[PDB]
Amino acid sequence: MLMPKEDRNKIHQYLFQEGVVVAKKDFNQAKHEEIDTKNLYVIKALQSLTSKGYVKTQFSWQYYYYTLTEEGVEYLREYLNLPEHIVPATYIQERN
Amino acid sequence: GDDKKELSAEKEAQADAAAEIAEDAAEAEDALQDYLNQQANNQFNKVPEAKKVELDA
Amino acid sequence: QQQQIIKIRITLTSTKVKQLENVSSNIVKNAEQHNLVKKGPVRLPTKVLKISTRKTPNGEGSKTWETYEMRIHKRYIDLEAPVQIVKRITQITIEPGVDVEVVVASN
Amino acid sequence: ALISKKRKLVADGVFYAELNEFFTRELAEEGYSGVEVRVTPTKTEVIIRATRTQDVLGENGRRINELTLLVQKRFKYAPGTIVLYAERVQDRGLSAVAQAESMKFKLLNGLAIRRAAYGVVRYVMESGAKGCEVVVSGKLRAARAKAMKFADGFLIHSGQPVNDFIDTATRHVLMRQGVLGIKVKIMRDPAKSRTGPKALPDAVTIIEPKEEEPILAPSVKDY
Amino acid sequence: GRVRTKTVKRASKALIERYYPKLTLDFQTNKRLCDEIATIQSKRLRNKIAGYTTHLMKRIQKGPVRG
RNA sequence: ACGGAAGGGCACCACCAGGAGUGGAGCCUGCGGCUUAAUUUGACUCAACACGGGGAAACUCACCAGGUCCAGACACAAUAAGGAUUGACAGAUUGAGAGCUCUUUCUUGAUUUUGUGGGUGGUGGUGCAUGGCCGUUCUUAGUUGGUGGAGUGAUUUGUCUGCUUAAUUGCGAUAACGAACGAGACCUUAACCUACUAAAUAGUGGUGCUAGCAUUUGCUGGUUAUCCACUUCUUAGAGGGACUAUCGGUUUCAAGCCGAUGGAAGUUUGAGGCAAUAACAGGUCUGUGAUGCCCUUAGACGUUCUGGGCCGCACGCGCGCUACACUGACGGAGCCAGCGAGUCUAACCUUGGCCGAGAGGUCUUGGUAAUCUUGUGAAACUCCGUCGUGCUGGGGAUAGAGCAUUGUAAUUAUUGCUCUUCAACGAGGAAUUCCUAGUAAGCGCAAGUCAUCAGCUUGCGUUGAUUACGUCCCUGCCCUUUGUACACACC
Ligand SMILES: [Mg+2]
Ligand SMILES: [Mg+2]
Ligand SMILES: [Mg+2]
Ligand SMILES: [Mg+2]
Ligand SMILES: [Mg+2]
Ligand SMILES: [Mg+2]
Ligand SMILES: [Mg+2]
Ligand SMILES: [Mg+2]
Ligand SMILES: [Mg+2]
Ligand SMILES: [Mg+2]
Ligand SMILES: [Mg+2]
Ligand SMILES: [Mg+2]
Ligand SMILES: [Mg+2]
Ligand SMILES: [Mg+2]
Ligand SMILES: [Mg+2]
Ligand SMILES: [Mg+2]
Ligand SMILES: [Mg+2]
Ligand SMILES: [Mg+2]
Ligand SMILES: [Mg+2]
Ligand SMILES: [Mg+2]
Ligand SMILES: [Mg+2]
Ligand SMILES: [Mg+2]
Ligand SMILES: [Mg+2]
Ligand SMILES: [Mg+2]
Ligand SMILES: [Mg+2]
Ligand SMILES: [Mg+2]
Ligand SMILES: [Mg+2]
Ligand SMILES: [Mg+2]
Repeated sequence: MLMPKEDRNKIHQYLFQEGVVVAKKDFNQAKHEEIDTKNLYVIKALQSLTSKGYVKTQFSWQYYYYTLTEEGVEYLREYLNLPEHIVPATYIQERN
Repeated sequence: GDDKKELSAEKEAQADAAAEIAEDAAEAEDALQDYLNQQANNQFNKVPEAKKVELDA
Repeated sequence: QQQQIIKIRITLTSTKVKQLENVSSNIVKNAEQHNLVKKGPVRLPTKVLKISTRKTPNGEGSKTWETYEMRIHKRYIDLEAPVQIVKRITQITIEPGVDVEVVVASN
Repeated sequence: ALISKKRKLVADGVFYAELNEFFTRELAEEGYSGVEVRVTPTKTEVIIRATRTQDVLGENGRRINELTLLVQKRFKYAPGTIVLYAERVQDRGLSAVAQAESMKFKLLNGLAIRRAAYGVVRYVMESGAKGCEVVVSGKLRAARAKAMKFADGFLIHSGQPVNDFIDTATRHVLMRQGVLGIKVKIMRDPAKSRTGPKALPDAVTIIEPKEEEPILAPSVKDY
Repeated sequence: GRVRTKTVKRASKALIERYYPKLTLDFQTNKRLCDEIATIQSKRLRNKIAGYTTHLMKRIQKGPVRG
């Protein structure tokens, strides 16, 4: 799709920081809860990011549920430059 | 499937349930990476990371 | 040293009378078995929700209809206990299916 | 907040329905078999009745993490306020659902139609069922649709006991030619019922007397 | 119509077959018997049963009944 | 399985004895037809036609007249940092304050572009490729196995002349005995509990406080807590109750059926929910991010935006609504229901107070509700009048002028009110539907839809009949018997 690198990074960042993403199937939502960009930006960014492996997509009652893979983790590892043993939400919180 | 082979269904179908009690009886005993991301954008938050000067006329 | 008469009303609302009557008398006798002052389970009109629809996905056929319904049961019990037994009575006595709502106040 | 118990109690049903939906997709290959969500002081507890919780959990506890996060993000729960717990289920032999997606993941696994279903019926019966029934509607290898019944032992079809004793589930298996309908019926032995009536309303047992040795002229005992 | 089903008359039969000492021409007490003396499942079907074990009990007094 | 063979049955989707009608009229509404830029489409005997919850002003939306966008993943190639690509002010252009496009010349920074391959969306096709769901057969009573009897065998007997039942419901007959699915049981609802547990979100009596009338004590109110007490009414928990009981007639003195007495209740107690095996090329790809394959895929069958259209009117058909009056219209006046529903990250149900003939407005207010709207003071209906049989004061179609409400938008007139205009229709041919007791018919309500709109539907309660309580004549279907050269089963 056609989108500024700003809005690009914000997603990709968010995906690494979280590992998981959700987004109702609506386009023209201007900005969606959490990630500060166009809703349409989220979905077609992920969807791209998916069809190259990297992330699992799921649908159900109008909402898109995104799972990052492992090979994707390595890819976000690149696009953000960050070193191995970085993050993802693959930690077990405090003692939670 | 034709009824000309239906004996060999029930048999092969039985053994399927045989192995499905094997797997479920064998399942009646059977047999770090730190840093984070909001803590590394605040860790590598020390400067030397930009530049700013302009505006004239 | 704490405690004081706090004048309490517990609404109990659910859709499964067995659990709901369970939790209702269970609360009424457990809190009574240690002596209080109350108005026992006040059953309000079991009200019923209705959805009335055609069976057919499309339009064809004789016009069979088929109303579903959902039974909502709600109950309140008026208590007067002190702070301790209150929160003792609310945190536990829980039940997967019975909405507990414990308010306060004479207003 | 601030709802009405009318719009509330319905809404909660929707929440269940949508949750159960999203799980039934995201956790097939793990024999997802239903949820139940506990509404507590502090938390909201969700119990994931799947047969295979090792693959619900994942490496040192991920996946269920992903799943929470998902479930979390969507309904706008704050971290902590929602919590998921996976739980294996006491025999899959009497869960209609368990056997449905068994078959999907049996036929789809390149396997006979007779072998698949017939095996399924036998495992369910060996699992201590009172009776079982399986139906394959759809089109298979030839282009006119046909439909087979597979059913062993005892099942009832009418009245209230329906609700109590038989467990129904359809599943849509999506193959190369077209899609089939897997449809399962498991009937649990009523004598085991635990929470309910332990017999059909047809059940009317006569208890058996005793061999009396009568006569013996009067006489009385003293104490 | 009110033709009693087989389960009714079937149970009725074998109740009268082994408990003629006990039982009467009184439905009321033949009823109370069925609680103790058998396991039914329904309040309804139990009367519907006891009622007809009472009918038979009644006519037997005036000659045999087959079965 | 079928038959344009015979024999038995079953049913107000059959008739009988009747009722209320439709068929005639005006309009409402669906279908055909025609017309049209388009008048989107499915469906056509019961089992298409107030059906797709289909009451379309935009949306919906599929149609038509035109205008934007890619939301064309990913892979390779091509281009290319000297710029692969993005955007626009004014102007022209345009329905348009769309940089659509062009003039002009800044901006942008590898996110795209061009090429193939590969996807993708699609209310595009196919319901004669399917799932799922549903309708129909079915207002039906059918289906199967154990041990035994027959048959080389498929098979059969059980599962049957009869009688009985709503029922393969039973009794009885009996090479069968004894059973299971389905029917029944069951579950929900409406009925009965001065028995049980209670209640300022339900109501009663007493007592305070208090108004009126009478006075002799009384009578009718007020008073969400001023207190005391109770659960008859109301509410919902647990129990109970009916089993066609008692007795009598009738019957193979069998199942049963009928009658009287009792009873809350005695038509499966009344009404539903569920409902075996099997069939259909029933319907639905236009509910589905259910799906095969076909088709298209940037001048798009994608999508959005602007406007029109689905309502278009010589006419054929169907469900309805309002009527033709005096068992009435009108006008005051009495004044009585039950199922429902309602506002949070909000503008729902609305009491009350003013203003206005009205529709409505405006100020407030209660309610997330047994607490407030609401006792939903609803409608028929009951009463005292005015009209007097005259297309009349029955009837209110068509039409004019005005004021309001919903909505971004009301013209092809969304609805509401007022004045006026005052049609057809004098009980409706051949035909044909629905119906057996709180039912029919009359009557209004609430809920679905819903911004606004019900002449529809789903339930609800109010007033409350006549005539059956039978048959097999018509119709419809079931069961035997029988024929068959059918078995893809008379399409
Ligand atoms: Mg049954
Ligand atoms: Mg039944
Ligand atoms: Mg007649
Ligand atoms: Mg007539
Ligand atoms: Mg119709
Ligand atoms: Mg349009
Ligand atoms: Mg391309
Ligand atoms: Mg191509
Ligand atoms: Mg589609
Ligand atoms: Mg079809
Ligand atoms: Mg179909
Ligand atoms: Mg067609
Ligand atoms: Mg009838
Ligand atoms: Mg033999
Ligand atoms: Mg036969
Ligand atoms: Mg009472
Ligand atoms: Mg009487
Ligand atoms: Mg066809
Ligand atoms: Mg469909
Ligand atoms: Mg139309
Ligand atoms: Mg009047
Ligand atoms: Mg005025
Ligand atoms: Mg308020
Ligand atoms: Mg008039
Ligand atoms: Mg006139
Ligand atoms: Mg309305
Ligand atoms: Mg309609
Ligand atoms: Mg023959």
